[PDB]
Amino acid sequence: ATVLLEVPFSARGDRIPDAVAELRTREPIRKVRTITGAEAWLVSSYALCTQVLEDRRFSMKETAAAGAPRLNALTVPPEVVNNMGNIADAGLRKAVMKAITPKAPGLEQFLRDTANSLLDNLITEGAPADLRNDFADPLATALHCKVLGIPQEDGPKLFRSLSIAFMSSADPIPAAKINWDRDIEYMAGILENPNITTGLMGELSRLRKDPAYSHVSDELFATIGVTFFGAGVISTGSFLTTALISLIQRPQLRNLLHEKPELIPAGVEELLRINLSFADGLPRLATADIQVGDVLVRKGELVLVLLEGANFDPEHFPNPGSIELDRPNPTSHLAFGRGQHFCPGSALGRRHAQIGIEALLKKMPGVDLAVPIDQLVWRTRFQRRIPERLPVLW
Ligand code: HEM
Ligand SMILES: Nc1ccc2nccc(-n3cncn3)c2c1
Ligand SMILES: Nc1ccc2nccc(-n3cncn3)c2c1
Repeated sequence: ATVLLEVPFSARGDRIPDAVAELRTREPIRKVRTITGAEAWLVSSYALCTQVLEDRRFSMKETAAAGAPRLNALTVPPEVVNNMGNIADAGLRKAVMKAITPKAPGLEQFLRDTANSLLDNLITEGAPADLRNDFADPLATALHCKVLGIPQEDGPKLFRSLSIAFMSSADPIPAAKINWDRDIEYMAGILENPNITTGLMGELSRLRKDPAYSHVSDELFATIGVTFFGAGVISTGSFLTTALISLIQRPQLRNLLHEKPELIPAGVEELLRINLSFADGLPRLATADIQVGDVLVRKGELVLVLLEGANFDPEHFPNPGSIELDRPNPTSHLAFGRGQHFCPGSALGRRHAQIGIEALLKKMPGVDLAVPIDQLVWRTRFQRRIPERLPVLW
Protein backbone atom coordinates (compact mmCIF):
# COMPACT_ATOMS: atom_id res chain seq x y z
CA ALA A 1 0.00 0.00 0.00
CA THR A 2 0.97 3.59 -0.55
CA VAL A 3 -0.46 6.76 0.99
CA LEU A 4 -2.79 9.21 -0.83
CA LEU A 5 -0.67 11.59 -2.94
CA GLU A 6 0.54 14.43 -0.77
CA VAL A 7 0.78 18.16 -1.71
CA PRO A 8 2.82 20.16 -2.23
CA PHE A 9 5.05 18.02 -4.46
CA SER A 10 8.32 20.03 -4.12
CA ALA A 11 9.42 23.33 -2.63
CA ARG A 12 12.04 23.81 -5.36
CA GLY A 13 11.13 26.79 -7.46
CA ASP A 14 13.77 26.46 -10.26
CA ARG A 15 12.14 23.49 -12.11
CA ILE A 16 8.73 21.92 -12.39
CA PRO A 17 8.49 18.19 -11.28
CA ASP A 18 8.12 15.84 -14.28
CA ALA A 19 5.23 14.51 -12.19
CA VAL A 20 3.04 17.58 -12.96
CA ALA A 21 2.78 16.72 -16.65
CA GLU A 22 2.10 13.09 -15.86
CA LEU A 23 -0.57 14.04 -13.54
CA ARG A 24 -2.24 16.54 -15.92
CA THR A 25 -2.25 13.83 -18.70
CA ARG A 26 -3.59 10.97 -16.57
CA GLU A 27 -5.91 12.71 -14.00
CA PRO A 28 -6.18 16.51 -14.30
CA ILE A 29 -8.45 16.57 -11.25
CA ARG A 30 -7.37 14.13 -8.56
CA LYS A 31 -7.60 13.58 -4.89
CA VAL A 32 -4.62 14.58 -2.71
CA ARG A 33 -3.86 15.02 1.01
CA THR A 34 -2.77 18.42 2.31
CA ILE A 35 -0.32 19.14 5.13
CA THR A 36 -3.25 19.24 7.65
CA GLY A 37 -4.39 15.73 6.71
CA ALA A 38 -7.42 17.03 4.82
CA GLU A 39 -8.38 15.61 1.43
CA ALA A 40 -8.64 17.98 -1.56
CA TRP A 41 -9.05 17.94 -5.32
CA LEU A 42 -5.89 19.03 -7.13
CA VAL A 43 -6.70 20.59 -10.58
CA SER A 44 -3.87 20.78 -13.00
CA SER A 45 -5.06 21.46 -16.60
CA TYR A 46 -5.55 24.88 -18.00
CA ALA A 47 -9.17 24.09 -18.92
CA LEU A 48 -10.17 22.85 -15.49
CA CYS A 49 -8.21 25.50 -13.59
CA THR A 50 -9.98 28.19 -15.49
CA GLN A 51 -13.35 26.53 -14.96
CA VAL A 52 -12.83 26.48 -11.16
CA LEU A 53 -11.50 30.04 -10.92
CA GLU A 54 -14.40 31.44 -13.08
CA ASP A 55 -17.16 29.70 -11.10
CA ARG A 56 -17.86 31.55 -7.88
CA ARG A 57 -19.67 28.49 -6.40
CA PHE A 58 -15.94 27.52 -5.74
CA SER A 59 -15.59 30.10 -2.97
CA MET A 60 -12.54 31.77 -1.52
CA LYS A 61 -14.18 33.09 1.59
CA GLU A 62 -15.82 29.74 2.50
CA THR A 63 -12.31 28.25 2.84
CA ALA A 64 -12.24 30.07 6.19
CA ALA A 65 -15.35 28.36 7.56
CA ALA A 66 -14.82 26.52 10.88
CA GLY A 67 -14.70 22.77 10.30
CA ALA A 68 -13.80 22.97 6.54
CA PRO A 69 -11.07 20.75 5.13
CA ARG A 70 -7.98 23.01 5.11
CA LEU A 71 -4.96 23.45 2.89
CA ASN A 72 -3.13 25.03 5.83
CA ALA A 73 -3.88 26.94 9.02
CA LEU A 74 -5.11 30.53 8.90
CA THR A 75 -2.50 33.14 9.68
CA VAL A 76 -5.06 36.01 9.64
CA PRO A 77 -8.47 36.40 11.25
CA PRO A 78 -11.09 34.42 9.29
CA GLU A 79 -12.97 37.56 8.19
CA VAL A 80 -9.74 38.70 6.46
CA VAL A 81 -9.98 35.77 4.06
CA ASN A 82 -12.76 37.84 2.40
CA ASN A 83 -10.50 40.93 2.37
CA MET A 84 -11.16 42.26 -1.16
CA GLY A 85 -14.93 41.51 -0.68
CA ASN A 86 -14.84 43.51 2.52
CA ILE A 87 -13.05 46.37 0.71
CA ALA A 88 -15.64 46.33 -2.07
CA ASP A 89 -18.56 46.16 0.42
CA ALA A 90 -17.10 49.29 2.21
CA GLY A 91 -17.17 51.19 -1.17
CA LEU A 92 -13.31 51.34 -1.19
CA ARG A 93 -12.50 49.17 -4.20
CA LYS A 94 -12.04 51.89 -6.75
CA ALA A 95 -9.87 53.97 -4.55
CA VAL A 96 -7.69 51.07 -3.33
CA MET A 97 -7.30 49.73 -6.87
CA LYS A 98 -6.31 53.25 -8.08
CA ALA A 99 -3.65 53.71 -5.39
CA ILE A 100 -1.82 50.44 -6.27
CA THR A 101 -1.36 50.94 -10.01
CA PRO A 102 2.18 51.89 -11.21
CA LYS A 103 0.70 55.24 -12.52
CA ALA A 104 1.33 57.73 -9.74
CA PRO A 105 3.78 60.45 -10.89
CA GLY A 106 7.23 59.73 -9.73
CA LEU A 107 6.62 55.97 -8.96
CA GLU A 108 8.48 54.41 -11.85
CA GLN A 109 11.38 56.92 -11.38
CA PHE A 110 11.40 55.92 -7.73
CA LEU A 111 11.62 52.20 -8.60
CA ARG A 112 14.48 52.81 -11.05
CA ASP A 113 16.35 54.97 -8.64
CA THR A 114 15.90 52.46 -5.84
CA ALA A 115 16.95 49.46 -8.06
CA ASN A 116 20.05 51.41 -9.21
CA SER A 117 21.05 52.41 -5.74
CA LEU A 118 20.74 48.75 -4.45
CA LEU A 119 22.78 47.49 -7.46
CA ASP A 120 25.51 50.20 -7.01
CA ASN A 121 25.85 49.11 -3.37
CA LEU A 122 26.31 45.49 -4.44
CA ILE A 123 28.87 46.46 -7.07
CA THR A 124 30.81 48.53 -4.48
CA GLU A 125 30.84 45.68 -2.00
CA GLY A 126 32.06 43.17 -4.69
CA ALA A 127 30.78 39.69 -5.72
CA PRO A 128 29.21 37.52 -4.58
CA ALA A 129 25.94 39.38 -3.98
CA ASP A 130 22.62 37.94 -2.64
CA LEU A 131 20.00 39.11 -5.12
CA ARG A 132 17.10 38.05 -2.85
CA ASN A 133 18.01 39.68 0.44
CA ASP A 134 19.96 42.58 -0.98
CA PHE A 135 18.07 43.33 -4.19
CA ALA A 136 14.64 41.80 -4.95
CA ASP A 137 13.13 41.90 -1.49
CA PRO A 138 14.44 45.43 -0.57
CA LEU A 139 13.16 46.64 -3.94
CA ALA A 140 9.71 45.15 -3.17
CA THR A 141 9.78 46.57 0.38
CA ALA A 142 10.74 50.10 -0.85
CA LEU A 143 8.13 49.97 -3.52
CA HIS A 144 5.38 49.11 -1.06
CA CYS A 145 6.38 51.79 1.45
CA LYS A 146 6.12 54.32 -1.38
CA VAL A 147 2.83 52.95 -2.66
CA LEU A 148 1.38 52.95 0.89
CA GLY A 149 2.80 56.42 1.70
CA ILE A 150 4.62 55.19 4.82
CA PRO A 151 8.20 55.93 5.86
CA GLN A 152 10.92 53.95 4.04
CA GLU A 153 12.57 53.31 7.38
CA ASP A 154 9.50 51.41 8.63
CA GLY A 155 9.84 48.93 5.76
CA PRO A 156 12.38 46.43 7.25
CA LYS A 157 10.43 45.68 10.43
CA LEU A 158 7.17 45.19 8.50
CA PHE A 159 9.08 42.93 6.04
CA ARG A 160 10.51 40.75 8.82
CA SER A 161 6.92 39.68 9.80
CA LEU A 162 6.60 37.99 6.43
CA SER A 163 8.69 34.82 6.86
CA ILE A 164 6.03 33.80 9.44
CA ALA A 165 2.92 35.53 8.05
CA PHE A 166 3.14 33.69 4.84
CA MET A 167 3.86 30.29 6.28
CA SER A 168 1.91 27.31 5.01
CA SER A 169 1.51 25.38 8.33
CA ALA A 170 -0.54 22.42 9.48
CA ASP A 171 -1.25 24.29 12.69
CA PRO A 172 -1.92 27.85 13.90
CA ILE A 173 1.24 29.85 14.39
CA PRO A 174 1.51 31.85 17.63
CA ALA A 175 4.10 34.29 16.20
CA ALA A 176 1.74 35.08 13.24
CA LYS A 177 -0.80 36.49 15.68
CA ILE A 178 1.82 38.48 17.60
CA ASN A 179 3.11 40.06 14.38
CA TRP A 180 -0.43 40.60 12.93
CA ASP A 181 -1.56 42.43 16.05
CA ARG A 182 1.60 44.53 16.09
CA ASP A 183 1.33 45.40 12.41
CA ILE A 184 -2.36 46.32 12.78
CA GLU A 185 -1.45 48.63 15.61
CA TYR A 186 1.22 50.21 13.36
CA MET A 187 -1.22 50.80 10.53
CA ALA A 188 -3.86 52.21 12.94
CA GLY A 189 -1.21 54.69 14.08
CA ILE A 190 -0.42 55.53 10.43
CA LEU A 191 -4.08 56.44 9.87
CA GLU A 192 -3.89 58.84 12.84
CA ASN A 193 -0.47 60.28 11.84
CA PRO A 194 -0.80 63.68 10.09
CA ASN A 195 2.50 63.22 8.18
CA ILE A 196 0.88 60.46 6.16
CA THR A 197 -0.80 62.15 3.27
CA THR A 198 0.27 60.32 0.21
CA GLY A 199 -0.10 56.80 -1.18
CA LEU A 200 -2.74 54.25 -0.20
CA MET A 201 -2.63 55.05 3.48
CA GLY A 202 -2.83 58.85 2.86
CA GLU A 203 -5.88 58.22 0.70
CA LEU A 204 -7.59 55.86 3.25
CA SER A 205 -6.79 58.35 5.99
CA ARG A 206 -8.83 60.99 4.19
CA LEU A 207 -11.66 58.68 3.22
CA ARG A 208 -11.93 57.53 6.86
CA LYS A 209 -12.94 61.16 7.80
CA ASP A 210 -15.34 61.57 4.89
CA PRO A 211 -19.07 61.08 5.69
CA ALA A 212 -19.51 58.51 2.92
CA TYR A 213 -17.21 56.14 5.04
CA SER A 214 -18.16 57.09 8.55
CA HIS A 215 -19.40 53.59 9.30
CA VAL A 216 -16.44 51.72 7.76
CA SER A 217 -14.51 50.24 10.61
CA ASP A 218 -11.11 51.43 11.76
CA GLU A 219 -10.20 47.72 11.83
CA LEU A 220 -10.82 47.41 8.01
CA PHE A 221 -8.73 50.51 7.24
CA ALA A 222 -5.75 49.14 9.22
CA THR A 223 -6.27 45.67 7.73
CA ILE A 224 -6.00 47.03 4.19
CA GLY A 225 -2.59 48.47 4.98
CA VAL A 226 -1.22 45.29 6.62
CA THR A 227 -2.61 42.93 3.98
CA PHE A 228 -1.65 44.97 0.93
CA PHE A 229 1.88 45.59 2.19
CA GLY A 230 2.45 41.95 3.09
CA ALA A 231 0.85 40.31 0.09
CA GLY A 232 2.31 42.78 -2.32
CA VAL A 233 5.84 42.55 -0.87
CA ILE A 234 5.86 38.74 -0.63
CA SER A 235 4.38 38.32 -4.08
CA THR A 236 6.59 40.82 -5.93
CA GLY A 237 9.78 39.98 -4.04
CA SER A 238 9.33 36.27 -4.48
CA PHE A 239 8.32 36.52 -8.17
CA LEU A 240 11.23 38.78 -9.06
CA THR A 241 13.71 36.47 -7.22
CA THR A 242 12.58 33.33 -9.04
CA ALA A 243 12.31 35.23 -12.37
CA LEU A 244 15.98 36.31 -11.95
CA ILE A 245 16.98 32.64 -11.57
CA SER A 246 15.06 31.77 -14.83
CA LEU A 247 16.72 34.68 -16.60
CA ILE A 248 20.25 34.03 -15.30
CA GLN A 249 19.90 30.41 -16.32
CA ARG A 250 19.25 31.57 -20.02
CA PRO A 251 22.29 33.62 -21.01
CA GLN A 252 20.93 34.10 -24.54
CA LEU A 253 17.68 35.59 -23.20
CA ARG A 254 19.70 37.65 -20.70
CA ASN A 255 21.77 38.94 -23.62
CA LEU A 256 18.69 39.49 -25.87
CA LEU A 257 16.94 41.58 -23.12
CA HIS A 258 20.16 43.47 -22.32
CA GLU A 259 20.54 44.28 -26.14
CA LYS A 260 16.84 45.09 -26.76
CA PRO A 261 15.32 46.22 -23.46
CA GLU A 262 12.07 47.07 -25.26
CA LEU A 263 11.46 43.24 -25.14
CA ILE A 264 11.58 43.27 -21.29
CA PRO A 265 7.74 43.46 -20.95
CA ALA A 266 7.30 40.41 -23.20
CA GLY A 267 10.10 38.63 -21.32
CA VAL A 268 8.47 39.44 -17.91
CA GLU A 269 5.16 38.07 -19.19
CA GLU A 270 6.80 34.77 -20.04
CA LEU A 271 8.70 34.79 -16.70
CA LEU A 272 5.25 35.22 -15.06
CA ARG A 273 3.86 32.34 -17.07
CA ILE A 274 6.63 29.92 -16.10
CA ASN A 275 6.92 31.15 -12.51
CA LEU A 276 6.84 28.60 -9.73
CA SER A 277 6.54 31.17 -6.91
CA PHE A 278 3.18 29.86 -5.58
CA ALA A 279 3.96 26.91 -3.38
CA ASP A 280 0.41 25.56 -3.21
CA GLY A 281 -2.67 25.50 -5.39
CA LEU A 282 -5.08 28.34 -4.88
CA PRO A 283 -7.75 27.06 -2.47
CA ARG A 284 -11.50 27.16 -2.92
CA LEU A 285 -14.42 25.47 -1.12
CA ALA A 286 -17.30 24.05 -3.16
CA THR A 287 -20.67 25.59 -2.11
CA ALA A 288 -22.64 23.13 -4.34
CA ASP A 289 -22.11 19.87 -6.15
CA ILE A 290 -20.22 20.83 -9.32
CA GLN A 291 -18.91 18.64 -12.14
CA VAL A 292 -15.17 19.24 -12.89
CA GLY A 293 -13.86 16.97 -15.59
CA ASP A 294 -14.54 13.35 -14.55
CA VAL A 295 -15.22 14.28 -10.87
CA LEU A 296 -18.37 15.44 -9.23
CA VAL A 297 -16.98 17.72 -6.52
CA ARG A 298 -19.32 17.72 -3.55
CA LYS A 299 -20.45 20.64 -1.49
CA GLY A 300 -17.96 21.39 1.31
CA GLU A 301 -14.92 19.87 -0.45
CA LEU A 302 -11.63 21.68 -0.94
CA VAL A 303 -10.26 22.31 -4.41
CA LEU A 304 -6.73 23.45 -5.17
CA VAL A 305 -5.99 25.19 -8.47
CA LEU A 306 -2.38 24.39 -9.41
CA LEU A 307 -1.16 27.51 -11.33
CA GLU A 308 1.82 25.73 -12.85
CA GLY A 309 -0.52 22.94 -13.96
CA ALA A 310 -2.37 25.54 -16.05
CA ASN A 311 0.68 27.59 -17.07
CA PHE A 312 2.72 24.60 -18.30
CA ASP A 313 -0.23 22.90 -20.02
CA PRO A 314 1.01 22.23 -23.63
CA GLU A 315 -2.63 22.22 -24.91
CA HIS A 316 -2.67 25.96 -24.12
CA PHE A 317 1.02 26.94 -24.27
CA PRO A 318 2.92 24.74 -26.75
CA ASN A 319 6.51 24.04 -25.69
CA PRO A 320 5.44 25.19 -22.26
CA GLY A 321 8.87 25.11 -20.58
CA SER A 322 10.39 27.48 -23.21
CA ILE A 323 10.35 31.21 -22.89
CA GLU A 324 9.07 32.50 -26.28
CA LEU A 325 8.50 36.21 -26.67
CA ASP A 326 6.13 35.85 -29.69
CA ARG A 327 3.36 33.69 -28.38
CA PRO A 328 -0.17 34.48 -29.71
CA ASN A 329 -1.69 34.30 -26.15
CA PRO A 330 1.01 35.78 -23.87
CA THR A 331 -1.03 37.31 -21.08
CA SER A 332 -3.56 34.40 -20.91
CA HIS A 333 -1.52 32.65 -18.09
CA LEU A 334 -2.95 32.29 -14.60
CA ALA A 335 -0.01 33.84 -12.69
CA PHE A 336 -2.36 36.60 -11.37
CA GLY A 337 -5.32 34.26 -11.05
CA ARG A 338 -8.57 34.58 -13.06
CA GLY A 339 -12.19 35.63 -12.35
CA GLN A 340 -13.53 37.34 -9.31
CA HIS A 341 -10.22 37.31 -7.41
CA PHE A 342 -7.87 38.27 -10.24
CA CYS A 343 -4.90 40.16 -8.66
CA PRO A 344 -5.52 43.95 -8.44
CA GLY A 345 -1.71 44.40 -8.09
CA SER A 346 -1.00 42.81 -11.53
CA ALA A 347 0.17 46.04 -13.26
CA LEU A 348 2.29 47.03 -10.27
CA GLY A 349 3.82 43.56 -10.07
CA ARG A 350 4.67 43.62 -13.79
CA ARG A 351 6.28 47.01 -13.48
CA HIS A 352 8.32 46.08 -10.38
CA ALA A 353 9.79 43.09 -12.23
CA GLN A 354 10.36 44.97 -15.52
CA ILE A 355 12.17 47.78 -13.78
CA GLY A 356 14.25 45.53 -11.54
CA ILE A 357 15.27 43.39 -14.53
CA GLU A 358 16.09 46.46 -16.76
CA ALA A 359 18.25 47.93 -14.00
CA LEU A 360 20.02 44.59 -13.26
CA LEU A 361 20.81 43.95 -16.88
CA LYS A 362 22.24 47.47 -17.43
CA LYS A 363 24.35 47.38 -14.22
CA MET A 364 25.41 43.63 -14.32
CA PRO A 365 25.21 42.42 -17.86
CA GLY A 366 27.51 39.55 -16.96
CA VAL A 367 25.25 38.33 -14.06
CA ASP A 368 25.54 34.63 -13.39
CA LEU A 369 24.92 32.32 -10.43
CA ALA A 370 27.95 32.18 -8.13
CA VAL A 371 27.04 28.66 -6.84
CA PRO A 372 25.75 25.53 -8.65
CA ILE A 373 22.02 25.83 -8.98
CA ASP A 374 21.44 22.77 -6.78
CA GLN A 375 23.03 24.62 -3.85
CA LEU A 376 20.12 27.11 -3.50
CA VAL A 377 18.18 26.38 -0.31
CA TRP A 378 14.41 26.34 -0.92
CA ARG A 379 12.20 27.60 1.83
CA THR A 380 9.75 24.93 3.03
CA ARG A 381 6.23 25.06 4.41
CA PHE A 382 5.74 28.55 3.01
CA GLN A 383 3.12 30.00 0.68
CA ARG A 384 5.83 30.92 -1.80
CA ARG A 385 8.84 29.03 -3.21
CA ILE A 386 11.95 31.10 -2.69
CA PRO A 387 15.64 30.45 -2.28
CA GLU A 388 16.89 31.66 1.09
CA ARG A 389 19.87 33.35 -0.62
CA LEU A 390 20.50 33.91 -4.33
CA PRO A 391 24.35 34.25 -4.71
CA VAL A 392 25.47 35.79 -7.98
CA LEU A 393 28.57 37.22 -9.59
CA TRP A 394 28.95 39.47 -12.66
C1 HEM B 1 4.17 39.47 -9.34
C2 HEM B 1 3.43 39.73 -8.29
C3 HEM B 1 2.11 39.16 -7.94
C4 HEM B 1 1.54 37.91 -8.23
C5 HEM B 1 2.18 36.83 -8.97
C6 HEM B 1 0.29 37.90 -7.62
C7 HEM B 1 -0.57 36.80 -7.76
C8 HEM B 1 -1.88 36.79 -7.31
C9 HEM B 1 -2.82 35.71 -7.51
C10 HEM B 1 -2.57 34.41 -8.12
C11 HEM B 1 -4.03 36.14 -6.97
C12 HEM B 1 -5.34 35.37 -6.97
C13 HEM B 1 -5.57 34.52 -5.70
C14 HEM B 1 -6.79 33.66 -5.79
O1 HEM B 1 -7.61 33.79 -6.71
O2 HEM B 1 -6.93 32.73 -4.88
C15 HEM B 1 -3.79 37.47 -6.38
C16 HEM B 1 -4.78 38.15 -5.61
C17 HEM B 1 -4.52 39.33 -4.91
N1 HEM B 1 -3.41 40.06 -5.05
FE1 HEM B 1 -1.73 39.61 -6.12
N2 HEM B 1 0.03 39.02 -6.94
C18 HEM B 1 1.09 39.83 -7.17
C19 HEM B 1 1.31 41.17 -6.74
C20 HEM B 1 0.31 41.81 -6.00
C21 HEM B 1 0.54 43.17 -5.50
C22 HEM B 1 1.61 44.17 -5.80
C23 HEM B 1 -0.54 43.42 -4.61
C24 HEM B 1 -0.84 44.70 -3.85
C25 HEM B 1 -0.09 45.77 -3.51
C26 HEM B 1 -1.42 42.30 -4.68
C27 HEM B 1 -2.62 42.12 -4.04
C28 HEM B 1 -3.58 41.11 -4.22
C29 HEM B 1 -4.88 41.12 -3.56
C30 HEM B 1 -5.41 42.15 -2.62
C31 HEM B 1 -5.48 39.98 -4.03
C32 HEM B 1 -6.85 39.43 -3.64
C33 HEM B 1 -7.91 39.77 -4.64
C34 HEM B 1 -9.27 39.14 -4.29
O3 HEM B 1 -9.44 38.30 -3.38
O4 HEM B 1 -10.11 39.59 -5.07
N3 HEM B 1 -0.82 41.27 -5.49
N4 HEM B 1 -2.44 37.87 -6.58
N1 LIG C 1 -0.12 36.61 9.81
C1 LIG C 1 -0.03 37.61 8.93
C2 LIG C 1 0.54 38.82 9.31
C3 LIG C 1 0.64 39.86 8.39
C4 LIG C 1 0.16 39.69 7.09
N2 LIG C 1 0.25 40.70 6.21
C5 LIG C 1 -0.19 40.57 4.97
C6 LIG C 1 -0.77 39.38 4.54
C7 LIG C 1 -0.88 38.32 5.42
N3 LIG C 1 -1.43 37.17 5.04
C8 LIG C 1 -2.56 37.00 4.37
N4 LIG C 1 -2.72 35.69 4.21
C9 LIG C 1 -1.67 35.11 4.78
N5 LIG C 1 -0.90 36.09 5.28
C10 LIG C 1 -0.41 38.48 6.72
C11 LIG C 1 -0.50 37.43 7.63
N1 LIG D 1 -1.13 38.89 -3.89
C1 LIG D 1 -1.95 37.96 -3.42
C2 LIG D 1 -1.87 36.66 -3.89
C3 LIG D 1 -2.73 35.68 -3.40
C4 LIG D 1 -3.67 36.01 -2.43
N2 LIG D 1 -4.50 35.07 -1.96
C5 LIG D 1 -5.41 35.35 -1.04
C6 LIG D 1 -5.54 36.64 -0.53
C7 LIG D 1 -4.70 37.64 -1.00
N3 LIG D 1 -4.80 38.88 -0.53
C8 LIG D 1 -5.91 39.56 -0.25
N4 LIG D 1 -5.53 40.75 0.19
C9 LIG D 1 -4.20 40.75 0.16
N5 LIG D 1 -3.80 39.57 -0.30
C10 LIG D 1 -3.75 37.32 -1.96
C11 LIG D 1 -2.89 38.29 -2.45
